[PDB]
Amino acid sequence: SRRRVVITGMGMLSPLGLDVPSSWEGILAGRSGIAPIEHMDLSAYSTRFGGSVKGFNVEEYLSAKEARKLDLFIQYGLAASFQAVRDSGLEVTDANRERIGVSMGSGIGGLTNIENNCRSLFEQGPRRISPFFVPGSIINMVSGFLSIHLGLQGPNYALTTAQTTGTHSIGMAARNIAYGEADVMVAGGSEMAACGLGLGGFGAARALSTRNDEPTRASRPWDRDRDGFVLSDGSGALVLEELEHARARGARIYAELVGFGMSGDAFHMTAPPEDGAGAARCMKNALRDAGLDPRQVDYINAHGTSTPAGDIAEIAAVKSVFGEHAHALSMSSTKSMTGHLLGAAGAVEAIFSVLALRDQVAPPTINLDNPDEGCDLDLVAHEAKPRKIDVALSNSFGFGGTNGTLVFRRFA
Amino acid sequence: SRRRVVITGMGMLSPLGLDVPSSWEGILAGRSGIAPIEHMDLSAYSTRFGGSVKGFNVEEYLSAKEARKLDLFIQYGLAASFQAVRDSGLEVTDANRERIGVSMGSGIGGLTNIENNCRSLFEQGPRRISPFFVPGSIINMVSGFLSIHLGLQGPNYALTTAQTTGTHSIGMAARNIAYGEADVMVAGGSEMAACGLGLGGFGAARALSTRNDEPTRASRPWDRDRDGFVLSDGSGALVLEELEHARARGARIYAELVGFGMSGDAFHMTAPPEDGAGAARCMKNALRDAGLDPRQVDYINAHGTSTPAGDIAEIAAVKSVFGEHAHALSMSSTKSMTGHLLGAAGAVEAIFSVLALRDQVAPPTINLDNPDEGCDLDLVAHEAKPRKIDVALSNSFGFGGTNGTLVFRRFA
Ligand SMILES: COCC(=O)Nc1ccccc1
Ligand SMILES: COCC(=O)Nc1ccccc1
Repeated sequence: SRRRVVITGMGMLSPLGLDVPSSWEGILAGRSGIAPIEHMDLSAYSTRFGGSVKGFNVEEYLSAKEARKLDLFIQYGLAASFQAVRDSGLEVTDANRERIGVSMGSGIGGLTNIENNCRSLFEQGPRRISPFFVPGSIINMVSGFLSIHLGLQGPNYALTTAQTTGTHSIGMAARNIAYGEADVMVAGGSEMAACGLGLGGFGAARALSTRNDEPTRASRPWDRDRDGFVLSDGSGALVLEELEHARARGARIYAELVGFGMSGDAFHMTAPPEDGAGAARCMKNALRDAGLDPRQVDYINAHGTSTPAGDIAEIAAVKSVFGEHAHALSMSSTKSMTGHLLGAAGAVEAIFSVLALRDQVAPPTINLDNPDEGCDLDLVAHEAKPRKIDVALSNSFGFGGTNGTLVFRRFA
Repeated sequence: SRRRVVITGMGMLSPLGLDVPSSWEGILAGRSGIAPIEHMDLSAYSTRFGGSVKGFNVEEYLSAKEARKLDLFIQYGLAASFQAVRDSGLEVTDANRERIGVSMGSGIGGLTNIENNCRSLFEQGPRRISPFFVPGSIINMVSGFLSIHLGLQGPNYALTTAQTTGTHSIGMAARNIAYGEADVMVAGGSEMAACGLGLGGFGAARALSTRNDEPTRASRPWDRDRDGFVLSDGSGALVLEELEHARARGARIYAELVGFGMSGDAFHMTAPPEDGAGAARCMKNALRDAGLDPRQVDYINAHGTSTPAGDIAEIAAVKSVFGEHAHALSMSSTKSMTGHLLGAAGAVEAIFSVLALRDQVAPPTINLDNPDEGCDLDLVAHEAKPRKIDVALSNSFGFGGTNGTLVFRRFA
């Protein structure tokens, strides 16, 4: 047997805003957070735009001294974690601190501060490198720093499963609570890969939209004119909590995390299989974990990256899993608005899945002007769609063919 | 309900050998794998030596054409995983590939790859960045490439918890099996942070021994003259397996994995607390998990990194957990010989811990000439000690106050 897991706190930085309510307001209004990148010369790059976090003030969270030590991806993670802990109302004590852990991940982590330290290293050699360089750059430091600032003494770790990180972090945090290893986890991921190596690195694989003339139109999942994903920055954090623990302290509960699914495609390094066999197993695995028949799913937050091979794989996967129900469920890609936050994607997208339940509204897929061949599902093109949502899936399909699925349900 | 987990295979690259038996011969013979570094110019660096993998032949495992595209940390992880899977004698099939997962972790991952592409970006421009840069450098592609080559469709992920990564990777892989998400997991870690950024970053923090004139005497855990850790390279992989599934196929079983603990110090970003309180909480968690009397523990493979603060803290954690029994058990740091494989440290040390069980011998702590104030336990100074070992415990501690404990016992 098993303990039930509920969402009691949520926090976020996105290209749409500096917290959940402002980001969600963007999602439902079909607003784009995509813009040419400022403060960085991208002249020599085939992509010149993305989702940046706009107007971020780290000193709302940290002294300027402790922020100088930390890559932007750590800052962003800590912001979402702090938002989420505050949102939860949870009081940490000597009595419960050993039962409260953190699992915040990143796809690449401290790329920006690595890039800035290479400069120092080749020009001037090793003596300029900062003392805080290693601890200020490694992925596990969001979990490290948050545990120290808050006195969290419970399972302390970080996933890095590329674009699946946020989904795997939340999912395996849930498992820690379900199986009695913790009563509370702060879980999700953060990403800031908007640096020469990120844009350059993805640019070299021609994985990125090159639609420099219309950055708001670049992210157009399931549309025949899409030409790869948009690179976006930010963070999601949820406070996961055991149900009796949450009820006892009178917490506001958003939704129940009822299921977690993992799988491997075991196919290709970057490209899913045409038929989404992997994503289909992962989804089947998640619904079984939740004890739910596929018919009961109402909303799917797709991966929906706006890559040609990835979007079509997800359609195949859903038709396969849901058969006669695949047209009844609504499925949108919020990346149409936010772009791809990589290891943070599944975190912000689990929050969007939780709010979709709170507000009975399916977020739009904007720019879905001309569906491709076989993209005839309910993809919620252009505008939000109010509707019944008892169960919501969030999907993440990553490099290595690492799949993750979270199943949320209305709580009462 | 919770299923039992055994070790059916192991693999390794270490500074002492290109497999497990060749590494173990060096461990038992009290042999150092620390030497001046050859592959680069370290004259501008405060540390010019480490534990390199010597004579690694990647064409023993992969085509040169694929090897070229992958960072040494991925090559090291795949070689270790390949040895482990071959040693398990497991046959991957359509009947079982869905139940066979992989969790192989790293601290920093493709830092060499990141440094070279950094060199390409600044000296030439973004257009010179490898198309293979991202899939070839990110931490989760040991799990991804392994799954692609062997057809492993099970849970597919990677931890990055700095110097704890290997212990964490293995423990959580055993949770996957314990709770029935998988029947087999390939778990452990790989590290190749021996480049300008790694040696420089850790130098910047003054974390590294500077004993360039006697590199084999540098790593001296608990010795009064220790001046920091020795940076080393390699990989550890184990096949983790549900017990009945092991019995069902007549698998050779090296030992059983009975216990796993985690905790946060919640103390400092890089310094362990002087009393070892977080380490203590972790080992108690692990022992309760294993259903053990602390006095059953015969051998501890210590973190034993050869830093002033970390070493003293381990004694304090062990004396606090084990009381008067702390004097009867043998504790040793094989890092005295291998150096600190960082993210791979827990994986190779989990293997040493298992081989301590098979051969009934505690590996020595070499260079322990003058034990420090309070380091008055059986630290197996100088020479291997053949002795009764029914239970072995492996510790790892990391930046972020992140702790991991693995408990192995003999299986009949
Ligand atoms: C070395 O590659 C650069 C990069 O941005 N990598 C990544 C970032 C997030 C998710 C997956 C991969
Ligand atoms: C920028 O960091 C360089 C590095 O090697 N970091 C690390 C490697 C292994 C474990 C923990 C940290």
